[PDB]
Amino acid sequence: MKFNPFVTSDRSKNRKRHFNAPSHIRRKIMSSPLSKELRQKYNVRSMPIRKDDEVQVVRGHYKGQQIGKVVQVYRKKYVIYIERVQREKANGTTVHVGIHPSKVVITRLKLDKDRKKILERKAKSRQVGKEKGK
Amino acid sequence: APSRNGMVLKPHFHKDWQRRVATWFNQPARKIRRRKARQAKARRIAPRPASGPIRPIVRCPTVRYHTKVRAGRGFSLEELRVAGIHKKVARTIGISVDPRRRNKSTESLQANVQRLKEYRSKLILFPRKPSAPKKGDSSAEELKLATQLTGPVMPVRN
Amino acid sequence: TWRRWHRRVNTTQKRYAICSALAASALPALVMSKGHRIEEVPELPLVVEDKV
Amino acid sequence: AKIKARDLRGKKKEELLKQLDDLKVELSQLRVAKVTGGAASKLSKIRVVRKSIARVLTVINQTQKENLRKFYKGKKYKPLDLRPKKTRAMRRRLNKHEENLKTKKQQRKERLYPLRKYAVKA
Amino acid sequence: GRKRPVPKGATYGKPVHHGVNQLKFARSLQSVAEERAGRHCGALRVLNSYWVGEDSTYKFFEVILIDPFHKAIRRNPDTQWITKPVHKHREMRGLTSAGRKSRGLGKGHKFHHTIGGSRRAAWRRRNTLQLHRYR
Amino acid sequence: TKGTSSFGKRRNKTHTLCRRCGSKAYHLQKSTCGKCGYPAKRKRKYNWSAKAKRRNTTGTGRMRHLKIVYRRFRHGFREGTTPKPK
Amino acid sequence: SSHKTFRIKRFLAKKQKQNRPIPQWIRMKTGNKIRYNSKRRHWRRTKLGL
RNA sequence: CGACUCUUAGCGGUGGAUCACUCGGCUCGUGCGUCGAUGAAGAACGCAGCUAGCUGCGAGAAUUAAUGUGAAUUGCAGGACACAUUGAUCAUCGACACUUCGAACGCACUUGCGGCCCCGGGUUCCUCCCGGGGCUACGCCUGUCUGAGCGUCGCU
RNA sequence: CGCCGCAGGUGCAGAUCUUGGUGGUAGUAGCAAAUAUUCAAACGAGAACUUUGAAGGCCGAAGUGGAGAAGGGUUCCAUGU
RNA sequence: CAUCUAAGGCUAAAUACCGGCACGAGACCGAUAGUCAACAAGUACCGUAAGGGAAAGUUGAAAAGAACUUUGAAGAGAGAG
RNA sequence: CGCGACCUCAGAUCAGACGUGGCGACCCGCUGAAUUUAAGCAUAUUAGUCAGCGGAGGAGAAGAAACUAACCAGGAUUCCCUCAGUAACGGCGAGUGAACAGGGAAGAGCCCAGCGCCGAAUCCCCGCCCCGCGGCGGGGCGCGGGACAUGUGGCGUACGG
Ligand SMILES: [Mg+2]
Ligand SMILES: [Mg+2]
Ligand SMILES: [Mg+2]
Ligand SMILES: [Mg+2]
Ligand SMILES: [Mg+2]
Ligand SMILES: [Mg+2]
Ligand SMILES: [Mg+2]
Ligand SMILES: [Mg+2]
Ligand SMILES: [Mg+2]
Ligand SMILES: [Mg+2]
Ligand SMILES: [Mg+2]
Ligand SMILES: [Mg+2]
Ligand SMILES: [Mg+2]
Ligand SMILES: [Mg+2]
Ligand SMILES: [Mg+2]
Ligand SMILES: [Mg+2]
Ligand SMILES: [Mg+2]
Ligand SMILES: [Mg+2]
Ligand SMILES: [Mg+2]
Ligand SMILES: [Mg+2]
Ligand SMILES: [Mg+2]
Ligand SMILES: [Mg+2]
Ligand SMILES: [Mg+2]
Ligand SMILES: [Mg+2]
Ligand SMILES: [Mg+2]
Ligand SMILES: [Mg+2]
Ligand SMILES: [Mg+2]
Ligand SMILES: [Mg+2]
Ligand SMILES: [Mg+2]
Ligand SMILES: [Mg+2]
Ligand SMILES: [Mg+2]
Ligand SMILES: [Mg+2]
Ligand SMILES: [Zn+2]
Repeated sequence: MKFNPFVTSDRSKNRKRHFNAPSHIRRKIMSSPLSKELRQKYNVRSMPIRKDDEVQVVRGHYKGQQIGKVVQVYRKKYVIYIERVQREKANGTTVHVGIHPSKVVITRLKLDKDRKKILERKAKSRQVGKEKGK
Repeated sequence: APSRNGMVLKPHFHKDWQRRVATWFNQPARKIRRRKARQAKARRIAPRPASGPIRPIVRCPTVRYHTKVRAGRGFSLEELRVAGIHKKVARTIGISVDPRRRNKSTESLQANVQRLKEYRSKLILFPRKPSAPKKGDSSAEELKLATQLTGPVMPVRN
Repeated sequence: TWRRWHRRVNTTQKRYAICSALAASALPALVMSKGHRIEEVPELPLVVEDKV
Repeated sequence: AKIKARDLRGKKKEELLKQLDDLKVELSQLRVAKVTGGAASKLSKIRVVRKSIARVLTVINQTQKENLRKFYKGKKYKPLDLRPKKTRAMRRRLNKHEENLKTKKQQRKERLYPLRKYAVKA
Repeated sequence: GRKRPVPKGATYGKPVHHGVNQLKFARSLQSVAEERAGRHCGALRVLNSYWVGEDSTYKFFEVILIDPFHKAIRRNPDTQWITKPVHKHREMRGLTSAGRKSRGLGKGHKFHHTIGGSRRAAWRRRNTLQLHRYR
Repeated sequence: TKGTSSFGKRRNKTHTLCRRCGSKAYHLQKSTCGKCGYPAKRKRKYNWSAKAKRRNTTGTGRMRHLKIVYRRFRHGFREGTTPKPK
Repeated sequence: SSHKTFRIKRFLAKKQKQNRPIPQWIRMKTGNKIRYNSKRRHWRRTKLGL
């Protein structure tokens, strides 16, 4: 279990940190697993969700194999919006349904200089971890 | 109001004692902090005895305790003179000195200077500059024989 | 806060309770009555080699 | 078309004040449009121009201050705003030199009777 | 001596506390002189004082003050101690010689009221109920 | 008449705002605040009112300077230094 | 009264400015919890401090 | 026959108990243990595109810079943002800035009025007006300058 | 939640008990100090009460008039609900 | 006879800590409880002032917060969703 | 009948510094009740406590014996256990009430004045030059000022020198 005396296991404290988390660590909290193909291509398991990458919902009313492109990362509400994941409200317009990023898998990653660097860092740390434990 | 037999009790609780109550819930924390400070201090004085300087052999004052012998504050100046140790060099080599204690008998005086001779024979004196040894000690005698002593230095026994 | 939360037990009694608890841990009826599923255990004072 | 402080720092006092004058004129026109209706594009440009003014002024003040520090470097008396602002108590302390100087008597004690390193056998 | 400052000498209470005259201050007049010198010169530190003369209505003392921030004091050890923040306003805490005499400090059988560092230090230790964890 | 009739006669203010502590306790005719005692150098403060002490104690306001002091203490009050530039 | 000091008039200005209803778009904010301006003041009902 | 009243139950009201929940307390413990004339604590007034309070901030005013991070903020709008002729947001915070009262400091205040030294303008340097900048509190130490005394002296 | 132990801020009808809610009273007492209103029209879903006009009255210049000081602090003034 | 050497001065450690900064924990309380304050709380409000001082948590997984039709001037309804 | 030396005083928006006010849980110096108990009540008790005033620091205060003891003697201060609800105080009523020795936590010692010796050996400020800015120091120079013989510094303090 947990042995660090400077890390809390208090339920009330942990919930306060989660709901009052600043934006830059809300980005870490709102991570998504990668697909099995990407988990093999890169040596990483999970990755913080991004604006323009393509996911598919794995839990809820919108389960399926349809690949939808993320269009909004609403960090304040801890949800993300995806392309065709939407419902028609009363007046006839369509609105997106908030989906927690932990319930999707990133099939394609919106790659830039920062993303490639993070993927290399996560993979390199994993390689060192399995090297130590080998 | 008294009720049948009993003691005449005089509790000293007439003076608002509740505003001065010492709890001891920090006693286990205080013992840990003391033990940590002891270990850190012993690490600070690396080969020197952890407990501290050598204390003299001292008889307890009153008629209740004069059959018993314990450790005193420091060796008197008369003890250091006949043992042949400077009263300012004694502190640097780990001997505690009490300048306000005087010897009244030669039995206690001689017992303490024999104690000083035992300590002086057991002392391993590192040279001040480890590269250049002047008069401290042989390299063999301090190569590994210099270990940090634990407990009181030559504990006083009855 | 000064409710006397702590109790002191005699050392001889604390050692007594250890001996009773160890002696009871060698009787299969007492361990089974704790519900410990010692049914295929080869021997109730179960001793393993020092490699563990 | 924004203003970045990084590219401001090479500029001189003359053009920095010219840029400040241009920004202030633009802000005054934006405040006019704010009270005369205008558009949301001009209303939202108010914050952009306001931060640009602060950016220019910060560059001007930082340049002047660091020039003053370079000017007063090595002089006995500096202006009070150029002196360290540690803490009132920390500024009343004895400095490092006089916290560490000793009497000739204490120097003689340490010369004659220095603390030794020793170990005692059991 | 100290006349009790009550209107018309009325000390509303039990007869034992009816005293107005013949009352005495717990600190000497030399300490009061040191306190008045220190308060006026708040930027200086009282060192000591001594008696220089008296008549029926006045006592005259001379108080030695030190400028803690003068360089002749700062650069000299054996007198740097007065410049430490813990030593400001000694005369208002009874740390000078005159002030200390009124606290009952001393060694041995005559001064058991101040074992602990002060009268209040002794009183707290003797009047605190040590409730251990195991009783 | 001590009741309703006499209440009509009150139109002259005893107290006004205080330029220190901002309370309406500044007695005009005595030129002294009844809450802080403004013309005195020291703030009026009494241990028989702990509730009043915690109404105006340190931390009940803004602490424009103290909140920066606590933040600067975590690095030892360094000055004249900058992070290593990129 | 008509005669007043600058400090009094500035004090009355702030009370006037903050005695206004809350915006309607505040109700649409996330985790709002605010229904209406609870610190509203009417001149006849509640008198100012001064 | 009805009304009315009483009892019981179904349904519906009024009310907000109970239960479940808990970004709050209370208690204990640990490590630090840091304010201020270089202007504190505290107070007032201000600052957002739409903003009243809370929160943040000070005319650079819900923030500037730097560094770390690395695509958001979001209630609506607008608008950047090649994310490598460099960057949204957030965090850190060492640079810069920090209105007026306040120990509060030119004098004074439920108002208001000076003085001195420089600078710019109307003057077209001389001192009137306007504006800007810096000073102008008390106590006290060291030194400096200017002094006082039928205080003690020397030369005269 | 049951059983074996442990520990309590552990059981309410009362205290002119504390806090909150709810009845009968009860559609009851009442909406009775300073003479007084009426007609027509307009707007309006709706008029004893608003607006206009016509009457009849009152304040009767020590006023129910016109202005101020103190105090209030936007109550001032338009538009709308 | 014993014992010290007053009327000058400095000095760390062990010790204290219901204020402060940052943490951890609990056989504690669970919205009339626990801080007065779980919430725009030392706030609203009261008093000339010193000072006194509250009440107030819960839609739902997601606002998907009821489009549209119909009676009414609207509040409010009936359908529908 | 002016000019100087000193003494004692004064002024300055003089050059450079320092104090003020806040917090105040803990700490130091004062001041200081009454409710209460005594089944009344005045001494006593509450209590050297609440309230009041002043002053600090991360701790404060204390502190290296004008000590304890009476022993085969111990040896600065502070804290814990115990001594001890004891010796003692007290309308000897109600009540109050330490210390030494012992065991531990920690442990650390010292500096002046005076008496003396040393050609004031001493210190501050101001300039000029160099080495560095981090808590402003070093080194060199000035027939540069001042302080100081009404006593600065070195040796040296009861453990003797
Ligand atoms: Mg000397
Ligand atoms: Mg009495
Ligand atoms: Mg009356
Ligand atoms: Mg009056
Ligand atoms: Mg009214
Ligand atoms: Mg019901
Ligand atoms: Mg920035
Ligand atoms: Mg006036
Ligand atoms: Mg003369
Ligand atoms: Mg109960
Ligand atoms: Mg009941
Ligand atoms: Mg009726
Ligand atoms: Mg009627
Ligand atoms: Mg008439
Ligand atoms: Mg009129
Ligand atoms: Mg009107
Ligand atoms: Mg409930
Ligand atoms: Mg509550
Ligand atoms: Mg209605
Ligand atoms: Mg000056
Ligand atoms: Mg003070
Ligand atoms: Mg009685
Ligand atoms: Mg009685
Ligand atoms: Mg009585
Ligand atoms: Mg008190
Ligand atoms: Mg001290
Ligand atoms: Mg001392
Ligand atoms: Mg001595
Ligand atoms: Mg006993
Ligand atoms: Mg007593
Ligand atoms: Mg020990
Ligand atoms: Mg000398
Ligand atoms: Zn005030």
